[PDB]
Amino acid sequence: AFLPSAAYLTHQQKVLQLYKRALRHLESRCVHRDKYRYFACLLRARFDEHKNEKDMVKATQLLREAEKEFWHGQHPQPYIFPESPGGTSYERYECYKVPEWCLDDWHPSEKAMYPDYFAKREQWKKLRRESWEREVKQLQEETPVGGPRTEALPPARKQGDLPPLWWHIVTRPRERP
Amino acid sequence: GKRLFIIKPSGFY
Amino acid sequence: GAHLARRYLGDASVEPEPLRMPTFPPDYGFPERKEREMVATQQEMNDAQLVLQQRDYCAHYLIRFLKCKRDSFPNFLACKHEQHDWDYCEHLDYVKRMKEFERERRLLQRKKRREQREADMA
Amino acid sequence: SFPKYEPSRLASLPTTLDPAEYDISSETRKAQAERLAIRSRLKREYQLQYNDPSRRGVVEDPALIRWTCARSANVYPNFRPNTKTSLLGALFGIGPLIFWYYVFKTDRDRKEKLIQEGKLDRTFNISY
Amino acid sequence: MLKYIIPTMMLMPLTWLSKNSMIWINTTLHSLLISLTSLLLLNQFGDNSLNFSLTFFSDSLSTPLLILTMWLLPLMLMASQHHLSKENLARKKLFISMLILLQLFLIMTFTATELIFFYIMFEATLVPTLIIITRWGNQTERLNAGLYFLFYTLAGSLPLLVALIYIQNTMGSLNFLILQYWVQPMPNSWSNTFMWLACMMAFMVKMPLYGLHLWLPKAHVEAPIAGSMVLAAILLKLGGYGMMRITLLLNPITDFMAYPFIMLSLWGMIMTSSICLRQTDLKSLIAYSSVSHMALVIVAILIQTPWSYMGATALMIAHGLTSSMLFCLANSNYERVHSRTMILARGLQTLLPLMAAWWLLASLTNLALPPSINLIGELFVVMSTFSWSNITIILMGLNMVITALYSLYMLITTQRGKHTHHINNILPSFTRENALMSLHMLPLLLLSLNPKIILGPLY
Amino acid sequence: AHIEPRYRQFPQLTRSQVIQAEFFSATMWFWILWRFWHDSDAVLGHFPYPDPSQWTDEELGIPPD
Amino acid sequence: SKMELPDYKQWKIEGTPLETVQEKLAARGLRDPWGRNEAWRYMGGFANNVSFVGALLKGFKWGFAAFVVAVGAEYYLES
Amino acid sequence: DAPPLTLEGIKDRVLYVLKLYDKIDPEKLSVNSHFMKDLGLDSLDQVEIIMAMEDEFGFEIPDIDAEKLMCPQEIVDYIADKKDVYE
Amino acid sequence: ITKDMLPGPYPKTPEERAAAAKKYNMRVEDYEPYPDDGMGYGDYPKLPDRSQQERDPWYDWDHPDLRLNWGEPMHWDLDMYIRNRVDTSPTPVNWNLMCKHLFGFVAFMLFMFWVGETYPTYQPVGPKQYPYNNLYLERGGDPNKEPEPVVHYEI
Amino acid sequence: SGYTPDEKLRLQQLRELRRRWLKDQELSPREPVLPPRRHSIFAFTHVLIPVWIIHYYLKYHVTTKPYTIVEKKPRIFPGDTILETGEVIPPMKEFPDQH
Ligand SMILES: CCCCCCCCCCCCCCCCCC(=O)OC[C@H](COP(=O)([O-])OC[C@H](O)COP(=O)([O-])OC[C@H](COC(=O)CCCCCCCCCCCCCCCCC)OC(=O)CCCCCCCCCCCCCCCCC)OC(=O)CCCCCCCCCCCCCCCCC
Ligand SMILES: CCCCCCCCCCCCCCCCCC(=O)OC[C@H](COP(=O)([O-])OCC[N+](C)(C)C)OC(=O)CCCCCCCCCCCCCCCCC
Ligand SMILES: CCCCCCCCCCCCCCCCCC(=O)OC[C@H](COP(=O)(O)OCCN)OC(=O)CCCCCCCCCCCCCCCCC
Ligand SMILES: *C(=O)CCCCCCCCCCCCC
Repeated sequence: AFLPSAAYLTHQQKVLQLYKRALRHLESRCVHRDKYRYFACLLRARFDEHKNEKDMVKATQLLREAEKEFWHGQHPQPYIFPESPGGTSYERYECYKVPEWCLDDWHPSEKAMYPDYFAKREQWKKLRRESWEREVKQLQEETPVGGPRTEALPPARKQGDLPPLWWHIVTRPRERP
Repeated sequence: GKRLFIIKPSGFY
Repeated sequence: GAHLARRYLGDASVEPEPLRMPTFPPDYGFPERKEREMVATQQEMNDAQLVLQQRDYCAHYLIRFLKCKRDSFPNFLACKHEQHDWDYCEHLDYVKRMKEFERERRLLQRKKRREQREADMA
Repeated sequence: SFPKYEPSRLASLPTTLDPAEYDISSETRKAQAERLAIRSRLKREYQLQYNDPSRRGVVEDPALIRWTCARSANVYPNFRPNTKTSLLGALFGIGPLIFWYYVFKTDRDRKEKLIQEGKLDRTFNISY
Repeated sequence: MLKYIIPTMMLMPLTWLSKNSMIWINTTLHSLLISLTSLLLLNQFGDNSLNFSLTFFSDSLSTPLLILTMWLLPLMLMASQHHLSKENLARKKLFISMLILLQLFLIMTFTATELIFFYIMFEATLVPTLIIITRWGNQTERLNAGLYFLFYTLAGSLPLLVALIYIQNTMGSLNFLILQYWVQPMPNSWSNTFMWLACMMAFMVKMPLYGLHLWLPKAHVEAPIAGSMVLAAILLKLGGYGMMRITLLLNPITDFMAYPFIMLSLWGMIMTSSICLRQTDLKSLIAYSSVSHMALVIVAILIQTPWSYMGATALMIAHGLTSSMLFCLANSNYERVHSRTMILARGLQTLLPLMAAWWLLASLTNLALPPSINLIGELFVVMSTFSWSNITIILMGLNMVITALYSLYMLITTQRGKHTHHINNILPSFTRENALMSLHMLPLLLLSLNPKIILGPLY
Repeated sequence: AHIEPRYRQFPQLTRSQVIQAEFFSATMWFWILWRFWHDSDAVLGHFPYPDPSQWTDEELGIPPD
Repeated sequence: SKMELPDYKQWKIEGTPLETVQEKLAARGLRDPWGRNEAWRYMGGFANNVSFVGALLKGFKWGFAAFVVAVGAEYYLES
Repeated sequence: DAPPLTLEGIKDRVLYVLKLYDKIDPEKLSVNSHFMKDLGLDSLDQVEIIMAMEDEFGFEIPDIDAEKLMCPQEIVDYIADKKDVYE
Repeated sequence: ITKDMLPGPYPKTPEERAAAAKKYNMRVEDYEPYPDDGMGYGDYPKLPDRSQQERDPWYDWDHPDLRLNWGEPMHWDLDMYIRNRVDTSPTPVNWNLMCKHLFGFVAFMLFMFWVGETYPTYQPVGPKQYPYNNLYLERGGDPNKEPEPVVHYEI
Repeated sequence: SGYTPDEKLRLQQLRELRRRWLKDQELSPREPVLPPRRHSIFAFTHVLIPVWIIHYYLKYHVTTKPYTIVEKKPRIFPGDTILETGEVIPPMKEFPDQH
């Protein structure tokens, strides 16, 4: 439906995502660990019954009525992990995730308070600006004509090169800044 | 031990 | 709360309406009925700054309790007896209100039996 | 069996209950792959500018500029006065004006009549 | 008044004889000295106005508008010196000359004893404003903006001219002091109906009236920052000042001529405030909020009670300071991201916290947080309109809901949430920028300590 | 010494938090029992509620006719 | 620094309600593979927690003892 | 509060949860044991392993990431990347 | 930015529809403009009218708080469908059934408050008795006038 | 099936660079290099000087004006003695005792 690498979900991926959603909603309905553990084994037994189904039309039909089964039997307030989307602590620390480029705008009196940090920051900046042209020419010699098909990026292929488009993955803020 | 640098904008100005 | 069921589910002609009662004269059934005696002077409970809800026929025990409560500070547990005297006289006032309600209910029963006897006789 | 989900304007149909989610036909695979190709091209075009060390500024999005231009400046060149726009422009443009005119006029005529007949209690009203 | 007119004119040789590096410093310094001097106009009396000469007077209506006008010029110079840094030196001096000339026309617009001299200064303000918008505005649309601003005004104001000259032929004078004692009642007729429209529609355009407001979200948006500051803070208030002077002559016909316009204002502040909920351009949102705030001043002047005039002049001063500060805040983000799209640069409190505090205070004054003079003017107008008709509280109170909703949405979109990743040119706030915000916000908050000087002639 | 975290087992308890928790639980039950011993009428009733059917017609003034 | 985890072999589901769960699953031909992962919740210091009336009556014993001591104290102090 | 995670601690806890799983014998398990090719597990078993990892460390692994964690070392590297360990 | 990347008039010929689909960075088979009824939309695409809350939150969005990529055509009401605002997400209970249950609960409670107002509870007591002509001077009665005597008796 | 070998290699290289970046966020033992820089003073500065200022303001500026501090008149009971007059308030009438 919407994925960065794949254009779709396969049938096997849909079955596994239904199985995980159904177990999480069953754990929300079935709060206690032994009671959840019993009904989770029963749900695994319901998933193992039609596991060796070769007819893909029959399997798609079973998946579709199993989604109707889930939509009838879901919890109205399922458990959400706190940093997970919809959680009570989700995107809580984004106000503290200052991007690294703001350190370029510091005054020299407050850069002098951290001499070794900024001396070590400048060699990261030097590494990034000497890696940039090599990784651009890596991307354009490896992307096919008409543009990239998927959003997957290649690794570094030579000894000495960095992976293309690495800086905002590496220098991203911490989850607890 | 293991004090971490806190990235913050410039508070000088 | 049986009177609610007797007024709402039964007949309302024999049950006293609370918003307009007594509907009978106070001397109707009483030879030489005496008035309620007010102990606290109107100026006394004016100077004691009582709430107008509290200036009823038993405000004198309230004035005694408030004078105790002022004079026994900081011992705020030291006027249980004056408070109980005021609470007991309020209890007696509420019992008098219950007696007025039961009096009006029995007189409406008397009027019901009177009109039924008049209908059956003549 | 189970109560069928009835989608509304403000409560859409789930992805897992949509019948077109289970289309395995080759034309839907081509459409999904072509959408992935457009999104990957826009993604690469964005993050080649986003990861540039020499760049210091705003990576301009022509989609955002295009949206803000459509919301403001393209509206009157694409307006045609017809039955729909005239009947909506007069219902929502002068309709409430007539409504609040008659409400406030009726209220002030009634209040002025009560004051000149000595009926409106205006006893301590000296601030106005 | 000539102790203010002559230093304002002496700012012209001061800007044209200054050294090239000194033209902002010198004009800022001496315009601040003129603004300090402007407090001598607070010699106001409980009965008489301060009547200087045959040509000039100043009561408690014109005095806060004069102090705000003379205060806004140094703040406009501070706001404009950064984006005109690369400008040619003579064009920079011509820009400062247009601001000085606009101050000169405004200070004798508000003090003009006679109404046709009020008309000439009132219309003379158009020419520097038109030049500032069309010459130093940033975009193409400034040219079209300069046409709308020019031609909604004159089409309203040329019937005023005729009307004023008619009063000159009927009363024998257009001295406002003479017209205070020689005013005759204006009865119900068609001649007096179009007399009323000719006296009122130029100021209805200047306020702006809803439905006549369309020049403003082009003129205030396409202007440079000093243009937007003087347009929102001062030039809208020429309409309110002119109404408060001209409705002396329009009684008792106003008591039913006001009914359509009041409707246009009472529903119009519901409309334009709602428009602010869906504005994508931040500067357009601030402009539509100005239309919504001036709708209350229109209602308050048309119902013509003491409480409504006091609320309307307090709301005019308060809106001047608040809207000028909001345009300066939006400009401080525009001078970093070079786009007025409000959804573009987000999460700015993580990057610019003190400027986010200025955004917070300007939003709180925009939504009329008590005890700000914004709330004093707002509340007094609401009291008087409730006395006018008790149902108006609905359209009043609902407005105060929506006014809160667009004020904080503006604050939530630009300051809160996650910062935009690809925007990396968010410089720390300059001392000039925080200074500009404080010179708006600190006098605005200090006026809550003593609001009687901004309550007008019938305090 | 501060509390060291544990894995899959019951945490370390300080003696002080246990004696404070037991002291305030005991203080709650002491206060409930003490006030119930001394007041006993804020819960159970202060004054006897009279029965209106037991009232004679002589004290209510009901002439039998 | 280094945290020493307890031994994994001690987490056995015998004596826990996971044993009852495994019995009721084996009655219908099933088996629970994640029981020993959940077994720590029902063992050790987390086994045998109080009931709800045992939770409300926390401190009732010492509170009643102090009550009896204070009632005897005032009963001797009045005389 | 909130004790910091180490790579050795994450590895110990991942292997601990996998040793408490009855479909994996704890003597054949290593950090590089592929769940399907070495341990002979199902994809449903892999979903349950990732759910036990989520319950262990208290955060959610999304399904686009969970389907690719096919050995304990990939799980340890994922938890290391999402919690920024060895700062 | 330039003129042929700005929005324009409604596309009529299929090659105009194709080039405006190319302009908004989307497929021709997915590009549907708003219907040409003169409301002022032009060639701007009618996107499926979903909130940004319905977007996949685990995807690497270019704008993660907005759940929106760079160059993706924004919905006409994107400022309306932000996550601070109107949510269109699927609900566990159907919309019409939610409206029926909420309206039925509120209407039943208002009806029963009206019923209990018509049939109130009270206690079997008479009215509260106050001395001094029902506290005539205390309630603000003027002392130059004299009320009727309100006399209460023992019972 | 898990990762492709390109995904494994890219995640390994990004992992190494990310852990180098996170290691480079630790401070030196000299950092932050800072520039070179009465027991009951709270009850004196926050209590007693404000009580002095506020008592001066209330005594000589607020209560010198009419109706600025208006106090409810004190509650008078039967049996009280007035300080300003000496007039003893007479007690209440004897109670018709109830219990
Ligand atoms: C004539 C003499 C007068 C003397 C007294 C002064 C009277 C008021 C004048 C104006 C004062 C405003 C100055 C501060 C705010 C602006 C700057 C700022 O944000 O600085 C932060 C900074 C400290 O913060 P930081 O940690 O360094 O960095 C900030 C962070 O980035 C992040 O910042 P942040 O968000 O964490 O913190 C901002 C915070 C944010 O907090 C809020 O926004 C919440 C405020 C609203 C709710 C609470 C208040 C509700 C109303 C009650 C108060 C009024 C009535 C009280 C009376 C009793 C009831 C009637 O604001 C405050 O804490 C400011 C406190 C005062 C707020 C006033 C009301 C503003 C609300 C909007 C209008 C409301 C109506 C108008 C009220 C006018 C009253 C006079 O402050 C300063 O450095 C202050 C500098 C010096 C200020 C001088 C003030 C006077 C200037 C006048 C000069 C001429 C006369 C000489 C007098 C001089 C006296 C010393
Ligand atoms: C911004 C856009 C809208 C602007 C609106 C501006 C005001 C609208 C009304 C203007 C009317 C014309 C000027 C009236 C001056 C009144 C002076 C006076 O003494 O009047 C009484 C006089 C009365 O004549 P008299 O005073 O000589 O007579 C002696 C007195 N009696 C009557 C007793 C014998 O009125 C007139 O002579 C005519 C008044 C109406 C004029 C109609 C023609 C103009 C129509 C409106 C045009 C408005 C602008 C159009 C352009 C729009 C934009 C492109
Ligand atoms: C004594 C009498 C008692 C009477 C009681 C009954 C009267 C009132 C009846 C109900 C009216 C108010 C309720 C409706 C508006 C509520 C708006 C609101 O809270 O929206 C919240 C919404 C998102 O919130 P949510 O989805 O819960 O968040 C989860 C995390 N995403 O957030 C958004 O969508 C943001 C939207 C911002 C813009 C909102 C526009 C609507 C404004 C409505 C104003 C109504 C004014 C009424 C005036 C009445 C005058 C008397
Ligand atoms: C007659 O019934 C008088 C009592 C007040 C009206 C009925 C109140 C019913 C609810 C209170 C009693 C609940 C007992 C569990």
